[PDB]
Amino acid sequence: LTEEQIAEFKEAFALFDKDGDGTITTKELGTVMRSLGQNPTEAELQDMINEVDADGNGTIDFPEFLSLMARKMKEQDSEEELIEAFKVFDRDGNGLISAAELRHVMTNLGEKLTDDEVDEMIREADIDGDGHINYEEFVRMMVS
Ligand SMILES: [Ca+2]
Ligand SMILES: [Ca+2]
Ligand SMILES: [Ca+2]
Ligand SMILES: [Ca+2]
Repeated sequence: LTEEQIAEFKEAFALFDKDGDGTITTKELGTVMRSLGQNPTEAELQDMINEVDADGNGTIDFPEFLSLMARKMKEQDSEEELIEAFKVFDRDGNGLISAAELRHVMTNLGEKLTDDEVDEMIREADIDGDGHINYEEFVRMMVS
């Protein structure tokens, strides 16, 4: 949108575009993944380009990288938000929300819930049947 934001995205496009032609190819994408210790085969390189390549020419140009980056940054916010919210519920930092933790946070939000009502709410969200809410079960409830 602003000139500074465009500048910063051009700098990120530039580490992927190794030869400076304005396009990122499966081989340039590959050179980047290899430098980060991952060595993909030409097949999953192709799947990665296909996701971002909107005109079908087999490469990625700057408009197409800009759309990807922008969409990816809205998604990464939605995650940051859901991780923060889970972490306020998991008072002891063990990865699981228990009935006591949820009840304690609900009373601080203004809602005094009995053990039967809190148990109903855990039972609804619990998929693996341990009577706790893990992160997966939490995001799945934050939609559904
Ligand atoms: Ca290139
Ligand atoms: Ca393209
Ligand atoms: Ca916990
Ligand atoms: Ca569970």
